[PDB]
Amino acid sequence: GRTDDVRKYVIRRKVTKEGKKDRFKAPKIQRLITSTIRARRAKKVRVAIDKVRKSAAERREYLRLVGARRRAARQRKAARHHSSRVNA
Amino acid sequence: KPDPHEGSSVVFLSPIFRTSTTNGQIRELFTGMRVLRIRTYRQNYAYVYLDSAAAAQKFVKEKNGTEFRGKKLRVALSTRSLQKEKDRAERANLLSDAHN
Amino acid sequence: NYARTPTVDLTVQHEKAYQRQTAVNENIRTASKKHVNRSGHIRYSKKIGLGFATPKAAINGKYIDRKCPFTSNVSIRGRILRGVVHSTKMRRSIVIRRNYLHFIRKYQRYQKRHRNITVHCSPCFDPKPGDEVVVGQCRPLSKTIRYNVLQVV
Amino acid sequence: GIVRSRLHKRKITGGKTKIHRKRMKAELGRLPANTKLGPRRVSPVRARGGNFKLRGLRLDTGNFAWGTEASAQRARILDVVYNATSNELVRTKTLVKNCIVVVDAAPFRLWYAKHYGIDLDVKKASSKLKRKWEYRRKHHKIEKALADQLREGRLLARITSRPGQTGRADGALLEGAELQFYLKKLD
RNA sequence: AGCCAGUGAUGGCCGUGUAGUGGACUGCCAUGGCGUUGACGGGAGCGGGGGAUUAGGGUUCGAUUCCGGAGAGGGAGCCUG
RNA sequence: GAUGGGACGUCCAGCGAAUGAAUGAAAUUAGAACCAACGCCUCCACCCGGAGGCAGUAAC
RNA sequence: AUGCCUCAGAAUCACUGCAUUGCAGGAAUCUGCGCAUGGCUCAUUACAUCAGACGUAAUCUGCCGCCAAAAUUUUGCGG
Ligand SMILES: [K+]
Ligand SMILES: [K+]
Ligand SMILES: [Mg+2]
Ligand SMILES: [Mg+2]
Ligand SMILES: [Mg+2]
Ligand SMILES: [Mg+2]
Ligand SMILES: [Mg+2]
Ligand SMILES: [Mg+2]
Ligand SMILES: [Mg+2]
Ligand SMILES: [Mg+2]
Ligand SMILES: [Mg+2]
Ligand SMILES: [Mg+2]
Ligand SMILES: [Mg+2]
Ligand SMILES: [Mg+2]
Ligand code: NA
Ligand code: NA
Ligand code: NA
Repeated sequence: GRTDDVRKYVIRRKVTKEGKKDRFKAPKIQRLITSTIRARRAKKVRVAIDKVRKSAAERREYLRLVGARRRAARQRKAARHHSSRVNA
Repeated sequence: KPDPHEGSSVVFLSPIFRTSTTNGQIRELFTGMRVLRIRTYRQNYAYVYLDSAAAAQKFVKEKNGTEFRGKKLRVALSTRSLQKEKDRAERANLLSDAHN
Repeated sequence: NYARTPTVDLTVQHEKAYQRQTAVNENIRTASKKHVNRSGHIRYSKKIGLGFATPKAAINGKYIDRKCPFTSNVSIRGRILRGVVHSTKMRRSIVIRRNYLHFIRKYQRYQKRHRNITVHCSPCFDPKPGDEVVVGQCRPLSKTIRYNVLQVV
Repeated sequence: GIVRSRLHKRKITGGKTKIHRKRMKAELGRLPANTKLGPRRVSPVRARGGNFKLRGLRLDTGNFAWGTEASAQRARILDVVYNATSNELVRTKTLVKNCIVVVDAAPFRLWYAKHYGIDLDVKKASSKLKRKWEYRRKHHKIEKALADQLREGRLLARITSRPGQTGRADGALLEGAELQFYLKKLD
């Protein structure tokens, strides 16, 4: 069933090799999820969402710069027109 | 560089809908203070002039964030001196008289 | 009650398929005079790159010429040549002739040569043999055509 | 196989060109799709540089645009009535670009009722929608030919996509002098 | 000393095919396009940077190291990319 | 009853591809008067209703 | 005469060396990339190829550089 230990149920095969004690061979278990792998998966999403957020910040600063320049140009034009009106 | 806001006696109401509110219901909002002219500006905000500079200070208090037909009624203090508006008005009347 | 009904021209619509410009919609009546000539008709025209002026015939005409430099999607880029009109027999095409002198080094003298080129001519121009024309390079338009007439002098 | 080079052609002088080198894959052509009209069927083709072209075989529906109103609807094609290449294409019912076809007019009738309130369910509408209808109808005018066709149940259109290259049969309704030009031929 | 058009020859119109332009290709229309400033046909030959001979002008060679093209007995077709 | 103002809910609203519509600027002349509604400024201390005019004014 | 393994895709060789249910090296196979380059020759070839000057607004482009990314009702338990 789910959430059950599997690391010791894997069988081991004994190889009787001459000149030494018998070697015991056990396969490497695939798709074993630990806490370090869980943290590794969860870091990708949070890193990605920070990148799109800092790109929105960069866009906002550019828009503010464009708007400020156009505000100054309008203010200069109004001052010229205002001076012309009062000089009449 | 003194703050130009204190001692103003002029208030600013942010969410006021002139198409569904009328001036009578606007004036009711403040009942214990004498009310001067009221202005609305189609961007949903309004300006209210008060008689005494000692007023509008506790009106800014205990009214920011309170409910007024919804919309939470953000309110602050504005320069908008009544005396300078009167001089602008009489200059405009003089200027229009010269033009016509 | 109902919108007015236009009529076919009958002087330019003499083919099996309806002739139209692909850049504008002649059935759209808009409040902006983006593409409108002096007569009020909807007509697309543009300015080609170099110091060449769009003829008034192109702006105020009624032909179609999907191969025209001024009223279509043909773009002028490359090299500019001049020549003399040689023959105007084909439909919307003419042959120009270029005459030049070639230098032979051994004899220190010149000899005469020539070359014939076939180009596309818009209806806004009406060249005759003996005339002088200026042509500009464009994308391949036929088996042998690589140039378009830009100005008749 | 099929090639698209100028090596097999005569020179302008009329002489014959002596061919050296063989045929290159970069200049191949392919057999035409010859799209008919029927239930949908497509065939992928792997083109140069990867990428897939879609061959149209027996298409029967598409998106058709009402240019004057700047809208479009999904409609079913009924038949082919004209072709500027040859009558053989009309006889064999082949869908190509610029073919003149007819469509069922049901989607366009439904859109007109819900946008202008004119039926060629309307009376069950909100008051603010009814007010909006009056504005739209105040300075909008339909034309004779379009209104007659919508009442009848079919209207003419021309194919704008290339069915053999994209596997889609899209088009635009005929209006203006173009409608008159093709009505006179169809007589 | 004339060449090119049934079966594309030169141009036009709507299309198809292509990664894309184009008689590249299907249908229809007109009679055009090239040539004694040597077309069409025939002979020798991979093109160039360069080598040899040097009063100067020239004559002649370049299969071969670098650049470009083509081919893998002949000739045709194609899959994967 | 208002192309009236705010909520509420119910379908769409990512890159790329297909068709249709709009945008992808302007650069050949100077002052006035009425009516529609839109924006502002003055009254009659405000409100009520019932008056009269363009000081200013990127847009929303 | 064209193959390629790093600390970093996949070993239970019934493979080897030390330990004693492990640590290393790892034959073979699957997977990813390359084999359209280099080398050879000069048969064909005169509006062809090539050279000097220009174009692609008529297009395709793996490896390499600088960059971008807010679509999507999934899983477990009790029904
Ligand atoms: K064409
Ligand atoms: K590959
Ligand atoms: Mg030879
Ligand atoms: Mg050589
Ligand atoms: Mg030899
Ligand atoms: Mg040698
Ligand atoms: Mg050798
Ligand atoms: Mg080869
Ligand atoms: Mg041999
Ligand atoms: Mg290793
Ligand atoms: Mg492999
Ligand atoms: Mg090679
Ligand atoms: Mg070169
Ligand atoms: Mg999401
Ligand atoms: Na794993
Ligand atoms: Na030679
Ligand atoms: Na080579």
